[PDB]
Amino acid sequence: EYHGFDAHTSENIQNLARTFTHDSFKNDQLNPDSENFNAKFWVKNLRKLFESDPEYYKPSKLGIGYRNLRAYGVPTVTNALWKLATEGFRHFQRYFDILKSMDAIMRPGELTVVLGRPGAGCSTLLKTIAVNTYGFHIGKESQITYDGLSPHDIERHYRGDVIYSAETDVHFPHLSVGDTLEFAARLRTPQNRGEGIDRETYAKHMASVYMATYGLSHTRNTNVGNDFVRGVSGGERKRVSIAEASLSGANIQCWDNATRGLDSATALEFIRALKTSAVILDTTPLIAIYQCSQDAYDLFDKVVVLYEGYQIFFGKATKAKEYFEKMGWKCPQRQTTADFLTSLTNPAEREPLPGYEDKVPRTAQEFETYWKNSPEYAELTKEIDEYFVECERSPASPYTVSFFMQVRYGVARNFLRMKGDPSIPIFSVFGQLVMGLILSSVFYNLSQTTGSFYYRGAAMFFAVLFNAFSSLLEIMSLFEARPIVEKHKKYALYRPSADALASIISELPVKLAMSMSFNFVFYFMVNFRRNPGRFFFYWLMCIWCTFVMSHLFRSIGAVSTSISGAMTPATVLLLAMVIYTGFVIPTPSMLGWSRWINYINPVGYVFESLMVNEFHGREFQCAQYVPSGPGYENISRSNQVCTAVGSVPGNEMVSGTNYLAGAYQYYNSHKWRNLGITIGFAVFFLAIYIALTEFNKGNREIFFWRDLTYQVKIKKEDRVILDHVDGWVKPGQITALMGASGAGKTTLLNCLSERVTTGIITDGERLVNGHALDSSFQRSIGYVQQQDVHLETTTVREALQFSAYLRQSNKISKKEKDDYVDYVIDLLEMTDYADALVGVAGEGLNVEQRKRLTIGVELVAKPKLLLFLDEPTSGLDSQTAWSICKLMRKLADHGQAILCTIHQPSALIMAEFDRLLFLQKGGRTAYFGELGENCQTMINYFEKYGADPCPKEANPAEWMLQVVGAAPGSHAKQDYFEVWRNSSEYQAVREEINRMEAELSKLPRDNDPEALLKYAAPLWKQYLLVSWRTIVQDWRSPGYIYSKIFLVVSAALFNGFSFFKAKNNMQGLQNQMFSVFMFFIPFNTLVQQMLPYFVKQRDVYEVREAPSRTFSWFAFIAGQITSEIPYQVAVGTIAFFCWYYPLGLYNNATPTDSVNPRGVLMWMLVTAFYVYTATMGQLCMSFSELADNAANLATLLFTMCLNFCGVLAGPDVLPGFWIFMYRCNPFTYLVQAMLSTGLANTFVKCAEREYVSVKPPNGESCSTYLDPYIKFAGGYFETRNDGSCAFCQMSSTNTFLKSVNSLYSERWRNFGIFIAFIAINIILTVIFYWLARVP
Ligand SMILES: CCCCC/C=C/C/C=C/C/C=C/C/C=C/CCCC(=O)OC[C@H](COP(=O)(O)O[C@H]1[C@H](O)[C@H](O)[C@H](OP(=O)(O)O)[C@@H](OP(=O)(O)O)[C@@H]1O)OC(=O)CCCCCCCCCCCCCCCCC
Ligand SMILES: OC(Cn1cncn1)(Cn1cncn1)c1ccc(F)cc1F
Repeated sequence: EYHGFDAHTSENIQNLARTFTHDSFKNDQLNPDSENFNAKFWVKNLRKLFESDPEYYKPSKLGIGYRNLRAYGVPTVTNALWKLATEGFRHFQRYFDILKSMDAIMRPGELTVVLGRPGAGCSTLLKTIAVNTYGFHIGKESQITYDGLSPHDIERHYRGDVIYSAETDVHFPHLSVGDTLEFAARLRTPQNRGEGIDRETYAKHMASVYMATYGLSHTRNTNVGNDFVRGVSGGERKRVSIAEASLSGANIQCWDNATRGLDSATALEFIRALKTSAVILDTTPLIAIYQCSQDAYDLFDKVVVLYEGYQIFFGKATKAKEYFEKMGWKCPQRQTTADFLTSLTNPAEREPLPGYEDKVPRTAQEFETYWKNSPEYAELTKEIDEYFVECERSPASPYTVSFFMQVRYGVARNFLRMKGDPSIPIFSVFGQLVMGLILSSVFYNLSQTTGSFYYRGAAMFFAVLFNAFSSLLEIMSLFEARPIVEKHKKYALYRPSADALASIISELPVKLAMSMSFNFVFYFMVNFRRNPGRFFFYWLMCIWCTFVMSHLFRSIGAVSTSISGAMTPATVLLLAMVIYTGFVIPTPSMLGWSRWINYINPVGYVFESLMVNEFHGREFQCAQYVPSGPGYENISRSNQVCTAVGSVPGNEMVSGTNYLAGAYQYYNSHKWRNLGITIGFAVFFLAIYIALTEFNKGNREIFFWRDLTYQVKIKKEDRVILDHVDGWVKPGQITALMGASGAGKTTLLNCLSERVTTGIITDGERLVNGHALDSSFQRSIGYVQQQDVHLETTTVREALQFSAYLRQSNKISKKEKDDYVDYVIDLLEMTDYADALVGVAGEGLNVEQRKRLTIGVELVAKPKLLLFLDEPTSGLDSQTAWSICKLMRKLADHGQAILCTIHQPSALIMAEFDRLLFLQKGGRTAYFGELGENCQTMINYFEKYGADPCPKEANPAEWMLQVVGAAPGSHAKQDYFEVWRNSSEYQAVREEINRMEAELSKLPRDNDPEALLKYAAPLWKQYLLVSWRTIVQDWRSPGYIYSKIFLVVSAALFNGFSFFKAKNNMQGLQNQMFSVFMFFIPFNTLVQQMLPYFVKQRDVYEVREAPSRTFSWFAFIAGQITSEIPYQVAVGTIAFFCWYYPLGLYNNATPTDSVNPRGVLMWMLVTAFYVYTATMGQLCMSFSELADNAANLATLLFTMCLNFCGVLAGPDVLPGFWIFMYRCNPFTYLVQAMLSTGLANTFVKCAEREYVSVKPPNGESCSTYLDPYIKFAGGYFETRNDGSCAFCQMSSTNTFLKSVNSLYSERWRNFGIFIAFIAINIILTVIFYWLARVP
């Protein structure tokens, strides 16, 4: 373990120094070989000497002195708009004091502790000391100095010497401790003149020395880890944070609750590390702690006590107790001094001494007045004034290395991070390769005739898209590494711009690999121009396109906070760019209001360049001459003409240049200009991204058990976890259950309540009044978990009412349930915040309120037998733990039987329990019985069986733990299990259990048939309640429904008004088909938005509501499925109204007088599409754990469905292999139904550019020459007054609809098929969730 720089640590440092000085080999106190060499002096000298000393003033230590310091500071979805308007009006155009006058001085090498109750201003004080005043202001009368410097000097020039870090250890999970510390050592090492010593080896030696100092040498080559990623222990992560902070050159270090959620054995090591840093490296550590042990308190040098923002004492930690006792306060026996000082601000505690009850401060003002009047304050003020006088009498860039060095080190660290977790690049490259192969399969081997003119247009449109979004997932790397970048900026290590540049540079190999793997396959599987130069130009254009898109995505993400948050507004922009690339709406078809968008579209130029490269200067063999068929068997080719935009009469080949000029209006003079435009766009977006990164940042029945033995299978070997345990509980008694780490107290608690998912019971038996456990036991107990798992939107009253309704017997009327909920609220003292939203931990109920709500949720269910509590007091400050203990005592007084597991309690807390069950290592009970007054009886047990007498001022818990040798460094005289087995107290317990079993059995039973039911409420009631709760939670979510509405409305309006009043020419029909195709894009964003709110509900249900048997899994999954339907239906209605009418599709129904039926069918189709989106998202999420994986799988399946939906290529051109994917596609039928409903049964009028000139034979007219063909195939013609006929190949939209395999007579059937698919999804969900999650 860590014992704070013992002799062997000095030996290790001496060996390291010997190795370092021998490596560079190729006074007495600094020679590792010479005797009388002290590691402390070597470590101190390493930082200053053995490196060049810049002429700039750089302090090696800091201390802060200040006087007169004062700091002060100033919903559903319907009302969200009103709240936003009010907030904006407030933005357009009293004082609540936090910290009152304070005076203090902290010198280097002294560890300081800020004591006080929560909300007393300790965190604010430590923020002020660390020049972190953001969010409030300090008074102008306050005199603050840092060894003669100024707060603004520290803020701007000397940033990084003073650091603040409170509760979150932000590290890279997959980076080893050695690498993490080497990075800081390298970045903090000055360069200047490196002659005489290598910088790399010096940094390595410094990192190794600091690892040795903080006892982290054994953690080298081990991943730092995280709460999710496994790595070093939680107590080692804190020491890693300390080592990194001290290695970067921080002198003043402020921590708030950095030890929160740590056991005493590890909090003590944290304080020991802080003390070691203070004494060896002359740092100034300040810590704000709420649960401090006596051993930890013995390490503090100075203490500052805060009472509602008033500093009531500052001085040596060994004199606070005497000062406050002289004030007239009595310290209760067996109370740690830290707890005494903290409780001296609690009216419930803080009992005055006898005779001092009349003259003692009672309010914060009186305490402050006493402190000011005391001689200690006078001495402190004199010392601070002298320090100020001494300081008065006697670097633009806080960073150390140059920008190039910062970029280089960032690139190296990013490469190391990729090496540690190489899953993402490999997955991205393989996905790109596979999806490019699949996409090229449909476009395989495009022919050389004009029949490919469309497909060659589509392929090049989908190549660019594939290159555009290939780097979309890299944005994730921005969000993961953001907190670490902010921390290292606050440490004055490197700038955010340097990290951005390093991130851009590091993924260039990945970008190149993806580009090669996709383009090389695609350009050749899809038959494009085979010229090597053409391929290389295409590759260059794709490379520049992907650079532009990557920079744009990075710019968008630099000002975001979440993937869905960035995708909601960015989806509209990306859809607009995709639409105006130049293929969906060719330039001739673009409207006047939107022709400007194409000018500022970075992808339109790429598409134009690629199309020019492929088509210009190319001749395509004609595939279909318009006059042909049975009536035209032998005619001259002079009369015929090709069916293409640029076709020339009498020509057997069509030139690519004419087709490009006519259809798209692309020209070869723009082939290279577009490259320059794209390069300029890339540079502009890169500059914007860097600028944003730099700037935009910042109970009659009795339950007992006998001989309970419990074993589990570990490494294919049986292990005994519980060894013949026995005991009981009785109404009105609290039975603490304690033991060592390996005592298995938690295992005993879980096994008693039947919450263990493994193991078997061998010898024991659990009884209720002597009767075995029936099926009604699980519903006759309450269980309060350590963690508080509640929905963030439900109110306290609603949270209690849900449980009361779903867990109480049905015969009880709703009024009785509400009355009991009110009674429980009154009992637990929640009337003040009965209607308050639970909210998140940071904003909402505090820890005590959340724990009270957790207890109440179980109480309202009316447990009849027992109330298990899993560590109720753990993870709470002394006062909140005291309050919870008093609440438990009150509950016991009311007739409840309580059995609680207790971990590391204080003497006062332990004195409140009625009975104790103490477990040794291996589940062996050492003591079971009443602990008497002040734990006296328990003390009277061990002392009477050969144990050292308990100290008069020691905590009984710690003493009894160390008597049995459980505590580290403690020696047990003998195993106390055998002592307990034959002690005349085990005999009493056995006799009592036997008497209870023999006697209580005679009592008449209370056999209630409803008790023997798995769930209290019927299935339909559970389903209805769960669905309504989910609907309300979605409605009250802050910005979810509005996000969906905004995304859908914007996308639908843009799509509708891009094709506003679309004309029915030959190109207009294709444009409208691709409009329908693009109507489905918001699928991915909707799924991503919706999944997290399913994650939250699933977590809440499975963690707590599943074992409690509140409702069945079916009522959960069906409720989740039903919750989303109404919102999707409303969204689909809005989208249909925003898209159908702007396109003017109703005009296609006027000729046949079928406006209403077709409109109704289209509305149903759109709403069904949205419902299908929701069902598919839920299906893909059912069997997966993480939401990101479910979203990715849904996107992949949607892409596969869209590829083979019949738009890009019909079944005739699709390879026979993929035909099944064309039939099993839910989207083929949807697209066919939509197209047939919106386009069928109307006329077609060709545009001027689409008419093909036909020269009739000499001595013939247009009609007499073209009528037989018109009878064969549709179309019409016009006379151009020149002798030629302008022919249009299509006269009715039915021809195009048949070309796309869409029929107007099969719309309804198609619709039905789509509905079937929706049904399937739902069914699959209800099955998959059972297979993957239900146990
Ligand atoms: C960290 C960032 C990393 C980014 C990656 C870095 C990338 C840097 C690359 C720098 C390389 C720059 C090369 C520029 C030199 C162009 C010289 C041709 C200029 C020209 O102009 O060549 C026109 C004809 C086609 O022209 P065309 O068929 O469309 O029409 C004309 C005819 O070519 C004809 O020649 C007559 O014109 P000229 O006599 O030439 O003036 C007239 O004929 P007609 O009008 O009567 O038909 C017409 O103008 O190019 C052709 O064939 C094919 C010729 C190769 C096309 C580009 C070269 C390939 C790129 C290099 C490598 C690709 C990426 C590199 C690796 C990627 C990742 C590692
Ligand atoms: O990524 C695609 C293009 N694509 C890639 N392989 C096959 N088609 C598919 N896609 C992704 N989500 C939905 N469809 C795309 C990207 C953006 C876009 F606007 C359309 C579009 F088809």
